[PDB]
Amino acid sequence: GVDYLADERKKAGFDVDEMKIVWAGSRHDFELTDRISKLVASDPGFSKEGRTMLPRKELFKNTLRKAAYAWKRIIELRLSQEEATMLRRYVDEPAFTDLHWGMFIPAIKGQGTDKQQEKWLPLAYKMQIIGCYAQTELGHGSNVQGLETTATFDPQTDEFVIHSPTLTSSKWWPGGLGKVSTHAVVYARLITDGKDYGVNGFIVQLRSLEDHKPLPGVTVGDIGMKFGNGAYNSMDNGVLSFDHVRIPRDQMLMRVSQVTKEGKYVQSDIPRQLLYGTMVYVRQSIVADASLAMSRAVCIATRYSAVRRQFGSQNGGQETQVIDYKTQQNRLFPLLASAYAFRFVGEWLKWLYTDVTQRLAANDFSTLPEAHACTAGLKSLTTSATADGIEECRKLCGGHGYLCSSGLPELFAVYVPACTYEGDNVVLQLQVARFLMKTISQLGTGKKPVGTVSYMGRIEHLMQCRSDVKQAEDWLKPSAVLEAFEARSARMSVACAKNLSKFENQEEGFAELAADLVEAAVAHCQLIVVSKYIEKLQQNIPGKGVKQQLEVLCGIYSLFILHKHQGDFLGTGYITSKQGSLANDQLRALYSQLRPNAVSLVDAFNYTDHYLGSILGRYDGNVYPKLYEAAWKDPLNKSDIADGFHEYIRPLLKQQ
Amino acid sequence: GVDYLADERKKAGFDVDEMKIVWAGSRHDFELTDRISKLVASDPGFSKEGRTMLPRKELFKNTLRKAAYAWKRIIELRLSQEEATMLRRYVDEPAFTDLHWGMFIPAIKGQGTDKQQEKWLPLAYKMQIIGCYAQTELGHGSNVQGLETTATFDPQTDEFVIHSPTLTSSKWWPGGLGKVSTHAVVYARLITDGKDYGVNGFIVQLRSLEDHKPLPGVTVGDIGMKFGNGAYNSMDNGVLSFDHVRIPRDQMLMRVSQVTKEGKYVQSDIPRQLLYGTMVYVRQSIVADASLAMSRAVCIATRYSAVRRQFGSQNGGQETQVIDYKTQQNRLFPLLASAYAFRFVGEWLKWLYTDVTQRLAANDFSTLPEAHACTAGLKSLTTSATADGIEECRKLCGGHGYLCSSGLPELFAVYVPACTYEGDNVVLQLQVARFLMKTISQLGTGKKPVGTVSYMGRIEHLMQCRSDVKQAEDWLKPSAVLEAFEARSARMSVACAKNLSKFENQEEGFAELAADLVEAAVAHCQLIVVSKYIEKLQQNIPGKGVKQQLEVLCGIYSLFILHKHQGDFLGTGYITSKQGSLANDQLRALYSQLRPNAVSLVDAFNYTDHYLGSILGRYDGNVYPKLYEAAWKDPLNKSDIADGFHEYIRPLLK
Ligand SMILES: Cc1cc2nc3c(=O)[nH]c(=O)nc-3n(C[C@H](O)[C@H](O)[C@H](O)COP(=O)(O)OP(=O)(O)OC[C@H]3O[C@@H](n4cnc5c(N)ncnc54)[C@H](O)[C@@H]3O)c2cc1C
Ligand SMILES: Cc1cc2nc3c(=O)[nH]c(=O)nc-3n(C[C@H](O)[C@H](O)[C@H](O)COP(=O)(O)OP(=O)(O)OC[C@H]3O[C@@H](n4cnc5c(N)ncnc54)[C@H](O)[C@@H]3O)c2cc1C
Repeated sequence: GVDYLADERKKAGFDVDEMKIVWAGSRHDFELTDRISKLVASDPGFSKEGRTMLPRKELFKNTLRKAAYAWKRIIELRLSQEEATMLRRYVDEPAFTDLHWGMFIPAIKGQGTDKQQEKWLPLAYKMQIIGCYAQTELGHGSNVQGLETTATFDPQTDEFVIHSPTLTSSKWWPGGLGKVSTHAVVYARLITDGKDYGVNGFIVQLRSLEDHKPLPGVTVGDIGMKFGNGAYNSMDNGVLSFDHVRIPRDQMLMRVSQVTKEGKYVQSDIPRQLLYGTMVYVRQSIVADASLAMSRAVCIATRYSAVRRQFGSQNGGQETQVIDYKTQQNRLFPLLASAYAFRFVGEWLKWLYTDVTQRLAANDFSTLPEAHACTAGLKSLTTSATADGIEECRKLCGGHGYLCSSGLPELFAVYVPACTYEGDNVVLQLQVARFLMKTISQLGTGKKPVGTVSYMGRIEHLMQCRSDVKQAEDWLKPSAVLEAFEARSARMSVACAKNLSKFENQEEGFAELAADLVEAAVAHCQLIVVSKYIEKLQQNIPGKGVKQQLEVLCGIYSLFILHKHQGDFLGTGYITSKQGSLANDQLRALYSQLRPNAVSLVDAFNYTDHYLGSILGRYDGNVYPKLYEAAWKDPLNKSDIADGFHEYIRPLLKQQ
Repeated sequence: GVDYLADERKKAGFDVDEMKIVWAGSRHDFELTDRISKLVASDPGFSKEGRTMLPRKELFKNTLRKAAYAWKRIIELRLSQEEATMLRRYVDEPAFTDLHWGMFIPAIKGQGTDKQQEKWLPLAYKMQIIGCYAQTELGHGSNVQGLETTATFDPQTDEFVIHSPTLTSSKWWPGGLGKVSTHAVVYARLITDGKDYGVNGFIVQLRSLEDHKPLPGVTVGDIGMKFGNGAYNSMDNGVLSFDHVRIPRDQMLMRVSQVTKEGKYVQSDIPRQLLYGTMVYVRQSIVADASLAMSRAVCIATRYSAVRRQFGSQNGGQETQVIDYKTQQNRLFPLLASAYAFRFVGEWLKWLYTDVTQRLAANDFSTLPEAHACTAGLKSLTTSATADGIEECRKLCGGHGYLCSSGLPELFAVYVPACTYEGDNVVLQLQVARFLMKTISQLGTGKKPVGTVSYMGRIEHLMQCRSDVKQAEDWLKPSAVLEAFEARSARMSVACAKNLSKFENQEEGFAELAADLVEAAVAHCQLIVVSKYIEKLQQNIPGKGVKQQLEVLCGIYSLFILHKHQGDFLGTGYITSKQGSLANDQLRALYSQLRPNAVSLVDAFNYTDHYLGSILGRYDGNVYPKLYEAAWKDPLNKSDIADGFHEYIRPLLK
């Protein structure tokens, strides 16, 4: 087996082994990714062969099998929980285990009392119970405060009654609930003392532990097929309705709020703000996965673009690899750039998480709004860019990209729910907006802004500066780009606050000015990404030519963005046409330098073929023969005559 | 029997029946769509229940049966060609019949001598053969001049020998090829008399008519599974490979090029320019289909946005329909304006086809390079926007949009190939760019330009003019928007062209400025759309409030694009910030007007629930109970214990 990309690899002008380390985040991280990776990859029992053609029932049985087998490797190899996270990542199949570890345990941890965690967590850690997280209902997803499921305390019996008063209050979506889960944390409105104390979490057992039949009064099942072959279809997303299901009182999560023997709401010390610590963690984790999906898609389109030649024969010559084209470059390299950018904004959130929970331990709350907005904005930004980027990578692969065996169709189907869970992307950006608008109106009060909105403390200036770019290369110097993003955002937010303040009723004004508020929120998020990329570049970072390439990636991301939203900077006045053109010319230059390195830079993600499952992105570039061999395995190819043909088509050929 | 959307219907400020007419295109068009669609929709044999969950063997079987049942009704009802195309559209199921009618017949027709169309077309017209169109190879899609499949004439035997020299010469993608077609038009390099004469089409029998087994030399099958549940997996896209298959001399389509007994090449002396069939008609068709897909998505998402409520309870009241939100509006309404806009260009394209086939049949080839780019650029534009709006429409439906049974996942998976077949979108827009660059660099002559580039007969003016919008409503006036877009296109092209003349060789320069060129191409295309819209509004349009509703959508479309590409209006100097904002304020106002009509505007597409196959988009707005009943039909709900459980999960628990 030759490496048909050995020539593209040679052309690299940096140390891939160190790039690997940068992508991974640390030597520890890389060591762990690499060993768990290859260990998932070279094990018969984790094969994805055939997965896309299974009917839902065998797909699902097959998920269960892999789910069990993986648990068994976690045990037999004494992997830590960190390691087990990795192991499941590389198995690469949505399944209940994702929610049990991913949401059910974190909910108990964050919201159960000391006692509650002692009781429920050992069970969940050994999977003597399997739990999911039931919040969304038919009729409520984003608006959590409006859920209809009720939990009504019963003083006569020391139980809550969980009830679904209506069809639409039915739970709908929660993964692992359809078929697998034995228990759920069920969010419902607490009704006690004939008053509504709002939404809380209840640990409700859904099925008998002996035979897995649903308990009395509980109705549970799966909701239906979702988008794509395989994808989330291996996940049992559930509908769940309750008919006065009775639960003991100490099954309410009582960390923050509790209910006495007699009813009556009570509140502990231990601040409800403690929970904002878990926002940051989850959002971080989701931004991390954005860099993961973007990197997988970019890795396939890139390798495919180096191998795919089309046009540009010159006399008898080989045709031009499509990656040599500047239009292929203009759609592809910003996505590459984005994977490294979102990778780094990912690390910066790791830090932001440590900072917030350092402050949470001093009962320091001055930093929380900013932390919340910063994470909402970043989750939104990165999950759109990524969803849009994977469709773009498919398109960049031309017709072959439409084939399941290319890897991109699944990767898009699986990825896209990111845009709606743990916050609708657009709904999160109106939150970002409100906070910027808030941050602007507190200036009058003399309240000086911090973290990621510390730039808004310098508006007088940002309102009136002009870029001073004289040559394309100046767009390379960080202070030029950073200021350019700061100005844009300040100006856009200012323009919103001015526009907004003409409304007597502020709620009216948020409604009417929503589209622009979002446009402002986007600009701010973009600024966070760029400014963190620049911050990253001031770290050391070993390995020959590594930093240098990462600078190239920086420029591309921020200048791609600058061109896309070019009106934003020309509006306000911050840059002139010539200057916009100079940025355009420098992005063009940057594409030409990235070119030799694209394949090496996606080689840096260190993915196996098993994990990638793309014939178009095979490491060795042996694409076409693989696609040919692959077609000869579709069900239709079992014979030269399709079932149906003699019955329906033959008669008509001859007429009958 | 209750319509949850009546309160929205009653808010209409226009005659829906007459908007229906407009959408369809004429009372004749309308009476025809309406009768054939109810026909399909109300016939159990065209049901789509359960499709999406079928394994592939069974989905294919069921395709073959629908196809045959379709042919049986076309015949029993004495349907014409136009009605038959209609019927096949409302069956809503990609199938071989679509290449046979859509590409095999029109290629013979187009590229064959009269003598040849006389022996083949009757055969294909009664479906006594089943043809597909085999151009694309593993290694060559866009680049038709580099297909590797060869066609060597054997003088010693009066035959061409069609051969697949290499694995990557394998024919790959043609639908109807993989299992059903008995013949193909196979495109191959003509090797004759020792010289290579480029691509040509050859009628080749793929399979024994008596028993359907492949003929000696031929290798065919399906290529595998494609994006999305159902969608195109009901189509057998093929791979076909040849070991020197033999074929009579009269199976080369000998209309434009001929080959004589003794070998050797003669040309008909009948201008290969006649192939507007090959372009304007087909691209016309893809553009029409873009409006068709955009309108389905926008229809599901408008209805769903008027049913779904979330937030906005003030004192324990009802939550706000999401359709009242400015962000929903700004994501949804330009999509709705686009369907109407792309619908109207599509009309204008019929005109162009009739104008071009009048001219071609006559003696005038001059209008032709314009007709070519114009249509290329529109295929590109409308398909890109449509594939985007469909994904955007799914996002508009929130979590519920992720379910197959919202209708949207399929609609996206089956539409999106449009961006790649008959011309890759960016490749197509690189061609508009050449034509524009050509149109400039020719101006210094004398011979002023025409059609969709006559605006470049006035570059001098548009190189210097500047907007005089003094308030928001000014952007309503047709002259301001047109001039806004002509100024924009003219400037971008001039800038590209100026930038390019700086190169020693034009090819290197073209390679290098490619993104700026495409960017300029898209601008030229937006102008076309916008200006055909304006012209549409010069027409008699009957019915109360129809024309105003259309004016509103027209503004929406132009100003949404205006805001999105505001850099291009601002940077060239055309407008000032204030004017820019004024454009943004007017767009708001427009959303607010469109609001009460949004649901009636999509009612005017007149789609049945059967066609639309979306619970979220049900005419009657009864969404949630219907989702809930759908869930129970999934095979996982066939019992309470999943297969898998006791074998794998029970021991893990205990
Ligand atoms: C694959 C998948 C897995 C999931 N798994 C789980 C799970 O395990 N547990 C669980 O509890 N849930 C789960 N969910 C539910 C999910 O977490 C989200 O809560 C759900 O997708 C929220 O979407 P929605 O339908 O309510 O969007 P909506 O909020 O109803 O939004 C609908 C549309 O209206 C717009 N809109 C809504 N509000 C506003 C506003 N105020 N202003 C402007 N526009 C607005 C939105 O932008 C969107 O366009 C899952 C969902 C999916 C898709
Ligand atoms: C569903 C489907 C059905 C099809 N059915 C048929 C059929 O029935 N019959 C048939 O003959 N064919 C068929 N095809 C083939 C199809 O019509 C196209 O011709 C083919 O998909 C063209 O794309 P490609 O794969 O050649 O992309 P390529 O041209 O290889 O492009 C790959 C990438 O390279 C880029 N690129 C290529 N050239 C340039 C350039 N010069 N400048 C800048 N960028 C460039 C493209 O933009 C794209 O990003 C079908 C394809 C699909 C997806």
